[PDB]
Amino acid sequence: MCRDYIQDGHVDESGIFRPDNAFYLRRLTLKDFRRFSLLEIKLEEDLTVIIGNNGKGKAAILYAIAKTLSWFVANILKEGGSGQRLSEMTDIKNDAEDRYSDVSSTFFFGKGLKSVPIRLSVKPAKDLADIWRVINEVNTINLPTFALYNVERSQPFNTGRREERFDAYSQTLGGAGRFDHFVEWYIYLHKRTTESVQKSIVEKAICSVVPSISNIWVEMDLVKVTNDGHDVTIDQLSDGQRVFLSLVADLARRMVMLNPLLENPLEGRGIVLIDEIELHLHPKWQQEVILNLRSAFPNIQFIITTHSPIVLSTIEKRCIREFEPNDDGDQSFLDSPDMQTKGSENAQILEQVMNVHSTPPGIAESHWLGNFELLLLDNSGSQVLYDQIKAHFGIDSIELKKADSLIRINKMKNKLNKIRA
Amino acid sequence: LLSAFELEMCRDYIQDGHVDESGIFRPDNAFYLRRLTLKDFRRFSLLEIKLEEDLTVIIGNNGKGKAAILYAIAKTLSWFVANILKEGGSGQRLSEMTDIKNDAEDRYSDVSSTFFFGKGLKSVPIRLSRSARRDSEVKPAKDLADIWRVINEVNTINLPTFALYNVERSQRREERFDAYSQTLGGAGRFDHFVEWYIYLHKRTTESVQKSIVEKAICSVVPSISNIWVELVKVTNDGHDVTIDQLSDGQRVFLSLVADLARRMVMLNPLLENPLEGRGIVLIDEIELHLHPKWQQEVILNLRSAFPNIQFIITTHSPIVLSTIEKRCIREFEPNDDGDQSFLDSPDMQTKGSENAQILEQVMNVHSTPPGIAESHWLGNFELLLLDNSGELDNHSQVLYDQIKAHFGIDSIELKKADSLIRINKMKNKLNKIRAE
Amino acid sequence: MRELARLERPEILDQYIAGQNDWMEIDQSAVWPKLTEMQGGFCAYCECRLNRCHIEHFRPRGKFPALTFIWNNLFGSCGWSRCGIYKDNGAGAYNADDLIKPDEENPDDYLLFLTTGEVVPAIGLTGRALKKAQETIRVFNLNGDIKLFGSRRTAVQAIMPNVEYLYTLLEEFDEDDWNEMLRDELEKIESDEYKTALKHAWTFN
Ligand SMILES: Nc1ncnc2c1ncn2[C@@H]1O[C@H](COP(=O)(O)OP(=O)(O)OP(=O)(O)O)[C@@H](O)[C@H]1O
Ligand SMILES: [Zn+2]
Repeated sequence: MCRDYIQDGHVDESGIFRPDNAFYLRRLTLKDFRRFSLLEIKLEEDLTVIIGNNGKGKAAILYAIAKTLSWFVANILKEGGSGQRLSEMTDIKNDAEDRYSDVSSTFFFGKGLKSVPIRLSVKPAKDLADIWRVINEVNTINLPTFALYNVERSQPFNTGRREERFDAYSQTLGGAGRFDHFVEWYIYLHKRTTESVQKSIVEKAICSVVPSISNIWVEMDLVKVTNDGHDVTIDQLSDGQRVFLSLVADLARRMVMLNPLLENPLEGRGIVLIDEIELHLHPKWQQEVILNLRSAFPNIQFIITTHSPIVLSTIEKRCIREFEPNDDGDQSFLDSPDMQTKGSENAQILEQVMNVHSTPPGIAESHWLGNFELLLLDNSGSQVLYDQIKAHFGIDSIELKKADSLIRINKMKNKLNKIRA
Repeated sequence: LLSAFELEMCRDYIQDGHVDESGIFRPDNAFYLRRLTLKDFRRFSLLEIKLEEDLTVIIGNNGKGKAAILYAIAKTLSWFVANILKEGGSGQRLSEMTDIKNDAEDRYSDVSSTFFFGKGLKSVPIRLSRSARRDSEVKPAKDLADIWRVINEVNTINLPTFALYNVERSQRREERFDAYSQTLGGAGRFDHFVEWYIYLHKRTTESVQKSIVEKAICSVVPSISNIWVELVKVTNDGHDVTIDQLSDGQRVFLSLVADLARRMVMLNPLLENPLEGRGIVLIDEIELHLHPKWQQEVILNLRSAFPNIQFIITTHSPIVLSTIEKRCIREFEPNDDGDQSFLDSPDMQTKGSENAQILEQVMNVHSTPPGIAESHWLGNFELLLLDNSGELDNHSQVLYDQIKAHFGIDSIELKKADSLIRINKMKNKLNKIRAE
Repeated sequence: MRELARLERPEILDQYIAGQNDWMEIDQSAVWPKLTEMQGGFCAYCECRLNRCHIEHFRPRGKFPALTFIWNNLFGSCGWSRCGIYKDNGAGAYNADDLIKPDEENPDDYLLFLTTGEVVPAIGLTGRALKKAQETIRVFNLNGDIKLFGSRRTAVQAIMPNVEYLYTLLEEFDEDDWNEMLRDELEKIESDEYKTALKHAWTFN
C-alpha cells in the first residue's frame, strides 16, 4: 500500500540504512523575499552549506525552509492545522512592486512523488502530510524529522512532554532546542531505568559526536557529565560545551522519538537546519564537527551556514552555495566555487573561497615582507633592503626564513647571469 | 588619596589627565586591574593572571576557564557599582553551588584582585569569597567606591565604566546612574538604548550625546553607513533597512557598540571626547557571528574608538589574533592538570603574521584537516615517487591522476606534485651522471 | 637529528659519582659550554634553536642511576610535548636501545625527511632498523607535535624554489662549478634550524 512507499529501504555496505524514496528539499525559489528579487537554489541530497559576508541572507534562507516545513509539521500534528506562514511580517522585499512574496519550494519524496511544489503567501503540502497523519494513525511509520537551530539555542540553562511522539514538533522550528525538555525526558527515562535503548542510543550520540563528554548520567534529581575527565554538573559545563550538548541531545531526542521502528533511530530521513555550526567552537572541534555529525546523522539533508574556513576544509566544493561578493539580490542562481575545498590549505581557502588575504591588511607593524620582495627583485639582489630585513626580523620567524631564501635566489641568479655573459 | 579623603581634595586625583599628541586623553591616575588570583574556583586549584592596561586576550580549548575569568571579574566588579550607586550596596556574592572547585578539601573559595588606581593607590586589594565561615575583604573596595560616590555627589566626576558582554548578547532611562542598570548582567539593555535614542530625538548637550553614539555606530560597525529613527532605520548594505530587519551578528555587533557607547557617554559627561573615559570592559567571544573580513577589523576598530578602556577579551579566532601583539595574548596549556599556577604570552609574534602560522604555532591545530584522507595524498605520492629512484611510476602516475582530478589542474597541490616529479627525476639523472 | 662528535668530557664531571651525589649538586653552567660546542646551539633530538635550554640524560636518571654523571649520556635538549620531556613523561614502555643516539649512530641511515615536513624511516629499512626509526619518531615526537611539524614544514618549503632552480642549471655549466654551487648551498644549511631536513632536500640521495 502507500505505507510501503514510505517504510521500505535498503542498507548500505557501510551498515547505513538508506530510504529508497528519500525525502529532501530539491529546489527552492524566493520571489521578493527579504533582499532577493528572484533567487533559485538547488540543494544537495546529503549536505549543503551557504557562505557569505552578512548573516541576513543565509538566515533568510534557513528561515524560509523552517517556515515552509512548519506547514508539514502542523498538518502532521493537527488535521488541516495551519502552520507558520509569512502573512506580512515585513518579510516583503523593501522596494518590491509586487508587495507579494512567494517561497516556492519543490520537495522530492522518491520515484512516485517526484515533485511536491509548495508556495507560501496553494499549500498542497497537506496532501502529503495527510498521508503522514492518516498513516501513522492506522499503522505507525517513521515520520520525517525537521529542526531549526538558530542563535537562540545559546539560551542560559505545558504538554505531556513524554511518551507521546508528538512532543516533538513542539517548538522545533522556533530556533532553539528545548534543552529543558530533553533534561526532563532524560530524568524520566533514568527513573524508569524501549526506554533503555533510547537512553543508551542518546548517550552514544553525545559521547561520539561531542569530544569532551566521555560519559553522562543522572544522580540524586540532577544530571552529571564526565567533562575533561572531571565529573561536573550540566550547568557547570562551558557555554560552548553546553551549546553543542543542547543541539546534539535535542536533535537525538526528537529523532529517536520520531523514528521508533528503525534498527538505528539515528539515521531516519529528515531535514535539519543549523544557522551557526561553529557557534562557540574551538577550531580543533571545527575540524571534526561535520564528520561527527554526518557519521551520526547519515540520511539527513543538512542545510547549514558557517563563516569558519576550518569547517569548509572538510566539505566538497559541490556542497557550497557561495554568495559572490558584490551580489545584489537580483542574482538568479547560487553556484559552487572553483577551488576544491576538501582537504585544501587553509590559507588558500581564505584567499580564493572568501576573497580575503591570509595576512590582515589592517596592520603592517611598520614593515612588510612583500615590500622586501619587491625591493629585492627591483634591485635584483643594498642598505635599504637590509634595513627592511632588520625590521623585527633577524629571527627564526618565517618572515626571515623566506627573505633569506629570496636573497640567495637573487644572488644566485646574478651569478648565473655573470657566467652566461 | 585615602589620607586626603579622611582629611580640590580627592577630586583632582580622579579628574586630572593629559592629551596625547594623537589626540587621545590619558588619565594621570589610570584605573585598571593588574593581578587576578583564584583559589578553589571551578576548574582551578590556584591561578594567577597578569593583565596589561591596554589589552588582554584569553585563548584556549573548550572549557579552560576563559569565561570563568570574566565571570569572576564581573562578580568582583559588582561591589564597585553597588557602592557607587548607594552606601552599603553589598554587591553580589559568589555562587555557593557553582563557584567552588568540586574537589577541594577547603570547601571554600576566594577570588583575589588588585586594582591599580594611580600613583596614590598602587594596590586596592579585594577578596570575594563564599563557603559551602568565610567572609570577604571588600572594605577597601567599599572605601574607593565611597570616595567616588561622595566626590561625585559634591561635584560630579567621570565615573568608571563596567560591562560584561556575554553570550546573552543575542537572544527611568534618563538618569546617568541608570548606566549601571544590569551592567554585569551578561547582555546590554539594547531596548533601553532604543528608548534612550527615541527620547533623545524626541527632545531634539543631548545633541552631542546623540551624535557621539551615532559616530560610534558609523565608524565601528562596518555595514552601517548611517543611522536614524522615524522606529529606528539604518542604511545597511547601501540601502535603508529597519532595525529589526538587521542581519544577525550585524545586529549583535550593533547592540554591543551602541550599548557601550550609551553607557560610557552617560557615565562621562565632562569629557571633551567622551570615548576616552576610564573603565573595564569584558567581552566573551569577540568574533561572535562575524565573517573573517570583519574578524580582521573588529579589534582594531573597537580599540580605535575606545582607546584607554581596559579590554579583557576571549576569542577562538586565529584571524583576530593576527591583529594582537604577543604581549597581549594569554594562553592555557593544551595539556594541563588544572593546577597550572600561571599563564603567559606566546613565543612567536602574532601581530602581522599569517593565519596559517598562528593556526598551528599558537592555537595548536593542523593547518589541514588530518581526518580528511584526501589531505595525505601529497605525502603518499612523495613516498611512492622516491620509492623507486625518484622517477615517475605507474602507482605514482595513478596518484598524480587522482590529485589532478580531485584538486584540479590549476591547483597548488598538482603544481607541487609535478615540481616534485621534475626535481626527483633530475636528481636521478644527476645520480646516473655521478655513477660513471 | 644531525651527526655529532662526542666531545672531550668537561673536567667538572669527575668530582661527582653516582649514588652519594644528586644531579643538582653540579653547576649546570659549568657543563653547558661543552654541549654548546658539541651541538652548535641546536637541540640534539629535533635540531631546533635552543632557547629553553635543558640538560637531558639520554638514558633516564631514575632508571639508570649509574649513568647520571657519565659524559656520553648527556645531551642538550630543548624544553613541553616533544623531545626529552615527552621521552620521560609523555611516552612510555619504550626501550632506550631502540632510540637513535645521535653521537654514535648516523641518523641519515634511518631517518628520511620529506618535502611535506613529515619524517618517515628511510627507504629500505627492515626489522630492527625500521623499529629504531619508528621509536625515534614516536618517543621524541618528531612529527606528532604540531609546533615542530609546522615549523619544519615551513622551513623546508621556504627553500624549495632554490632547490628547483639549482638543479635546473645543470646543463648551463660544466659540472665542476655546479658541484661548487651545491657544496656552497650545503654549507649554509649547517647554520640553520632542522639542517637534516634541508640536507635531505638538497642532497642527491
Ligand atoms: N565547581 C567546579 N568544579 C569542578 N570543575 C568545574 C567547576 N566549575 C567548572 N568546572 C569545569 O570548568 C569548565 C567550565 O567551563 P569554563 O569556564 O572553563 O569554559 P569557558 O571559559 O566557558 O570556555 P568555552 O565556552 O570556550 O568552552 C568545565 O570543564 C567544568 O568541568
Ligand atoms: Zn628538541
